[PDB]
Amino acid sequence: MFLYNLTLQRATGISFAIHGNFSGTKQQEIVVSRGKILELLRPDPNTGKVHTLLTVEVFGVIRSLMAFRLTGGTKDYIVVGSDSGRIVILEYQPSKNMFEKIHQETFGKSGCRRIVPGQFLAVDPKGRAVMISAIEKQKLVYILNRDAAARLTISSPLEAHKANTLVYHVVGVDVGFENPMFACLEMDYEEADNDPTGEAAANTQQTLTFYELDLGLNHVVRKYSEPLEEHGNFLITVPGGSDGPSGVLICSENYITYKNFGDQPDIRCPIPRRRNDLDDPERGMIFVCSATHKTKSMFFFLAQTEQGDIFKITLETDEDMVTEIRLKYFDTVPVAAAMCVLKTGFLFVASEFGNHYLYQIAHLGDDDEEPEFSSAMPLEDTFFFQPRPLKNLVLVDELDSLSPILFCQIADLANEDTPQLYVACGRGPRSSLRVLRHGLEVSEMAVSELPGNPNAVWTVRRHIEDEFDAYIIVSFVNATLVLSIGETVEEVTDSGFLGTTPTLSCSLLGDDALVQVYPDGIRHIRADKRVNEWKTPGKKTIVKCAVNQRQVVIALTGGELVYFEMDPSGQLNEYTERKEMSADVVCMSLANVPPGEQRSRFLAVGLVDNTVRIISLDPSDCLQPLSMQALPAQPESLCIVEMFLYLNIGLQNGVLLRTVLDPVTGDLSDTRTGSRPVKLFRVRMQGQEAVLAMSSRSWLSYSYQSRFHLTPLSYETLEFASGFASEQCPEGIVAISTNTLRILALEKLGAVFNQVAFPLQYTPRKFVIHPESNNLIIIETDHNAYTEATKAQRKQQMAEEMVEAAGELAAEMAAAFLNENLPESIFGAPKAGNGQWASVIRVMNPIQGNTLDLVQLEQNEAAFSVAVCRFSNTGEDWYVLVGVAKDLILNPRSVAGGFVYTYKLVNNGEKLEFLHKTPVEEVPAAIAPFQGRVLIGVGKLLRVYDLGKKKLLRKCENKHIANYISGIQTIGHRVIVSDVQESFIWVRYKRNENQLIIFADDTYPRWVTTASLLDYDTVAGADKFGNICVVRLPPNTNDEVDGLLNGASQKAEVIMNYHVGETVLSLQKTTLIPGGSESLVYTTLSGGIGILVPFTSHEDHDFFQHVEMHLRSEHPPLCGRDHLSFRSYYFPVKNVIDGDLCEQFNSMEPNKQKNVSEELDRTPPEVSKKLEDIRTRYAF
Amino acid sequence: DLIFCRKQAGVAIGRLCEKCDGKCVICDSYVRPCTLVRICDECNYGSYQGRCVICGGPGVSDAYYCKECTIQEKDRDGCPKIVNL
Amino acid sequence: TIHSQLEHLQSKYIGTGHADTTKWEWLVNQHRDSYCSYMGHFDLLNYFAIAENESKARVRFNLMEKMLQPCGPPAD
Amino acid sequence: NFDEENAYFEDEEEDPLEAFMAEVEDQAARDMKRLEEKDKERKNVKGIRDDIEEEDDQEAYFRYMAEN
Ligand SMILES: CC[C@H](O)[C@@H](C)[C@H]1O[C@@H]1C[C@@](C)(O)/C=C/C=C(\C)[C@H]1OC(=O)C[C@H](O)CC[C@@](C)(O)[C@@H](OC(=O)N2CCN(C3CCCCCC3)CC2)/C=C/[C@@H]1C
Ligand SMILES: [Zn+2]
Ligand SMILES: [Zn+2]
Ligand SMILES: [Zn+2]
Repeated sequence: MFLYNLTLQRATGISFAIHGNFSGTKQQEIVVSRGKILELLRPDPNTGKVHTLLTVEVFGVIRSLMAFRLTGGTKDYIVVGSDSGRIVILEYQPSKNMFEKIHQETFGKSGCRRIVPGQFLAVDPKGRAVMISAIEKQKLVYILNRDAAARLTISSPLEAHKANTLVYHVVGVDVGFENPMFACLEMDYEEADNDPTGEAAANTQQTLTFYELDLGLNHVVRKYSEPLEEHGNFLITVPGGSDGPSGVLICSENYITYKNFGDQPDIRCPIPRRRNDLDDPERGMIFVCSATHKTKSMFFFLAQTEQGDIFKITLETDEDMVTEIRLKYFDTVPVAAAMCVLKTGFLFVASEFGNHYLYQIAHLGDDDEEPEFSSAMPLEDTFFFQPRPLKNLVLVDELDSLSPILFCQIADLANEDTPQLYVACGRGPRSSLRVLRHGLEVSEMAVSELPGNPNAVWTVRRHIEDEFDAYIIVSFVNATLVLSIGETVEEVTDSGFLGTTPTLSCSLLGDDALVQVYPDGIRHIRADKRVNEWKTPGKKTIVKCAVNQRQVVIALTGGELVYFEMDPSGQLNEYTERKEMSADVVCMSLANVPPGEQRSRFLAVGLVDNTVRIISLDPSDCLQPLSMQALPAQPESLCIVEMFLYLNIGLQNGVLLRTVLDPVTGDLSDTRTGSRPVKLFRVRMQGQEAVLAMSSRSWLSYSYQSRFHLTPLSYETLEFASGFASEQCPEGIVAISTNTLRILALEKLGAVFNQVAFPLQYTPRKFVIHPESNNLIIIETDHNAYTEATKAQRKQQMAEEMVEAAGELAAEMAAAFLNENLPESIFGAPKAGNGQWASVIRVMNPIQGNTLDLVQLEQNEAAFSVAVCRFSNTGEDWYVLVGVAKDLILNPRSVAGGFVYTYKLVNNGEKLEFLHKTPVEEVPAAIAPFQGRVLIGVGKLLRVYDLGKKKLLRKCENKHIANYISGIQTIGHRVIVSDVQESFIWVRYKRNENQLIIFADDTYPRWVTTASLLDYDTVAGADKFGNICVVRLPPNTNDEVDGLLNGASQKAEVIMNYHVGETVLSLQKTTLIPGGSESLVYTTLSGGIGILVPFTSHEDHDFFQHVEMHLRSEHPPLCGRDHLSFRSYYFPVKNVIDGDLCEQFNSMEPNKQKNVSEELDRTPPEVSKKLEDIRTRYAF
Repeated sequence: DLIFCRKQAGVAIGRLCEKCDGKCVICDSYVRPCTLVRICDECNYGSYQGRCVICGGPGVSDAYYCKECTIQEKDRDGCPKIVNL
Repeated sequence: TIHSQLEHLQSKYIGTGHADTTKWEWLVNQHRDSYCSYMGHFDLLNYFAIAENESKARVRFNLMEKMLQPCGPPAD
Repeated sequence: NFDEENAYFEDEEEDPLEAFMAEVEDQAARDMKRLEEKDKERKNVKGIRDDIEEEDDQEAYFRYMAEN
């Protein structure tokens, strides 16, 4: 078994984010880090849209990301520290649209290690030094310089090691062109390892250490070190030099401190709390991120707490000394991992989970009545504020993000033919269930169905500098109707066409000269009311034409090729030659003559002959055959298009061809994507050319900077369409359906999947599908959470206690505190308690989003497993079983017990009714229907359970599973068990002896997250550490059993090992496209979707193996990682080809593409076609 | 007294003499040179500027690690200059 | 003496052992580099922060605080 | 100091400052007198050089060989 890995949807979770002038111009861009992907974004200051410019797979783990600029430069660089032992410096090249590696410096071994630097990265604010640091003793400093050609030079590292030391955070300090300084939060643990009493562990303080780099003497020295009051998280650089003092802000638990070396005293400010908070009073408050905004007049900071409250921090200063810290409540947004404040007044919020946000900073300065807290204010007791809806910010853009994906099911729950992806994702009150579909989403523009026989509609404007169109002309079978956009579009008279017979061509001939072609001839119409008419000689009747604003070719009966032209005079002149051939045309196309040239030469001619003929039409060699190529079937239409020149060949079936424009075909690509004739029509996507192919389903074909995409749309069949433009929407489509006249639009910037979302209450854990009604039964559960009833009674308690505060009892804030509940999706849920849980069972319709039933559980009960099944001793009734833990503590782990609930699932799968509740002595983590009964994993125990009248009846039990059952899967005869730390146990159920016997196990420890059965002998598994494996039983395996490694007697073999780089939580074998092949689809915690597909021949496997081998050397990972070593992170790779490395061939430069291709004995286009073939065989 | 230096390596490139030209510094193999050798600053200074890392004669070409030593990440230790005490 | 230098460099690296290493030192070494590996890998921290319903900054700070004395104070 | 240009150029040969110098001389004399007196010095350590104050890996290896 040999597998090929493909990514269908990249990760969308953000870890780090930096901003700067990375292209060298005055506009600002953001560089975000996914787990293993680097990405450049640019928000538009005119519309507020965030566009993705570049995204690169780095094949490593990005751990720190900084931006810096040399003095006198206008371009920002990118410093990356990763899980390799290298520091890398990158530069964005706007003209090539790629990241160019400038420097690489190796300092240690690879991997996320304790003492090898790469976790912390600081840079001097003037850009002359950079510090890379590990969590332990090792720190390195590089000096950055510049030569006379203005290129960046790097020096050899300087060591600043210090044994038995832990680092919390490092930042560079802003000095005024003095010696560079770095600040560190450090802790010494030497004394704590020598005291058995445990008192040296306590009484141990953090220090704030300052490291000075002396460029004159070329060494790093410890200058200052001071113990702190309590332990603090990250540090903040205060802008110094000539704009501001030069110190640090230490963010801590419940406090924020300013500190500077010299004669400056320490200044502390406590963090304000929300008035009438519902969270556990024992919990403290920390800041989670920060954002600095420097202006040539002043500066301030933006810090956010764990509740999502952003405060605006300013600093009250003297000539050199700081006197006060002032805090003011700014706004409430979701908890972010990073915040970027952009010039032109934009705030970018990258959330830890879920969608990301871009805000417009609407209110500058602060003219408000809300109180401003200060460090000078005396308090014995803490500050209090009231959270409110957004006042300083306005929401401008929202970027979708599937992180974190927790459960997935691929299924056809609607009655389409293509399956949809049902994804339970999100955490807390921002969780949701999302339905993903492959295709584009058609936006509704206009609808007015008119009776008749519509055939075609153009959208031609009166002028060429016009952005407003002139008319739209829909032809009946008996007549036509031509309208204009007066914003109240209806019948129009002064158009000039007024066709009694249908209109088969409407073109903008001149600037305001229009060509009207119809079955009886052509009447050229002026700007003024004048018409010059050429009609048919006798009974020859045109059906097809080929228009262009400089030349018009027509087709009468018999292939009589008649070409016109309109020269700078502005009127008709027909050519002398009329070449006729054997048959009548069925297809032709004239390329849009560019403003650079005078006319179009190529004209593909498809006839009843079933051959494309290419013909010239310039006055030198006009209308004489050049090259002919037969067809596989009856063509309908073709079109020369761009986005470099191609043409497309539409058959009379639901299948397509393509040929690059040249005197000879150079490329070939056919996609089985119908049974209905393909109609090729002109449209404009992204403001440039594209072809809207139409079949039973309508597809859009568009390359995208060498990204070929044939994407369907979310609507049914049409028959004619073209671009549209109006004051209503200047860029759209005019599409025609049966008994319909539609205008449609497509506004999604290159997305493989369209999604709809339905909100939930808590973090979803697992859902099942009812087989009859196709309803979803979901369980949601959260830790540190209140139930609804507990929240209500806690709030009533707080009210009755605040009304008896022993004070005139004359003004009631309690009645105002009880009325309106602030929404938890915006302000967060009150996280209160350490062993407190909250769980819910929900029945949901997947077509709509409505909740059919909702069962709330008691306070400290936590649901972990759910199943829907039928019992043999009962009839055809359905039941729902929910496994629940009781008083679970996670660290140290402790649980009071467990329960199994049983419901009857009545009213056509819409209602749950409680039946009974069976106690168990441990957490039931897995429930699986099995042969008219049910298997339950109760902690370490595997049990069989039958349905009873008052509880569930234990029938069989095995007690030899190692640690903890996390999953159970059954194929008809056997049972597969997943252990939390061991990988897989095979069990057989003896039907007549009533015995569960272990007959096989594995030889590796695996932290299994999920498992999928591939056949009777093979299992696909996933891991907490980001690995996928396939395990198969040897053919020797004996099933009929009644240890050799302290285990089972027979072992299983590992036939596949792959490191993905992200934690997989869903695995499923399925077929994605209609008429395709089966693949293994997986899902990741960062929001990524990927497939593993098998090879069917040795030749494809060998070719792709050689491609991977040659691309491993000549196109190495960007951040210094070894590709083979990265995919062998925990186990060596076995029988997997990385198709994400292989598809990077299409993005190399032509010279290296030729060097790679000439070793495989092939050209780059052939390699590209071979790469596209395997992808389109399985996925989209 | 054949001991490696094992100090933090810098930007200086290691050199080999006419007798050691094809050799790997760590395992003394001659097959598939893969990674350019870096040396520390005290090994590259003054009279020590250009010298064989194996023996110490006048350098003529670049020193390399072999593919076998690169696979095992033996190029990630300190300066590989042979120093005698 | 190259072998002796290797025996001195292996001892230098933090986390290595020898014939007199006790259970406590071994276990605190693996706990400490487990916490560092959790801080490094982006999707393990995601898993923990979803499991215990906390912000990722809070989980990071908790791990750093646990770094000091994992497995309790030593014997005698 | 060598450049055929430097030799060419270096071949053709044939109140406020005073006040600044006086102030500098007074300050220097005071500092020299204070250091000579060594009467009031708290020896406030400016910056500790870790490399200078800590044995190197090679020194540690030599110490280990001497010990055994
Ligand atoms: C155990 C054998 C001994 O150690 C022995 C090599 C050595 O003790 C003797 C002393 C001495 C000086 O006479 C050694 C001679 C040296 C050789 C025979 C090597 O030849 C050279 O140095 C020539 C030159 O340096 C580079 C030639 C080169 C690249 O072919 C080198 O070998 C390689 O790198 N390979 C091995 C791998 N091989 C494959 C073939 C496909 C594409 C190229 C890379 C992979 C290509 C050639 C030399 C081989 C001899 C062992
Ligand atoms: Zn070697
Ligand atoms: Zn030599
Ligand atoms: Zn050295």
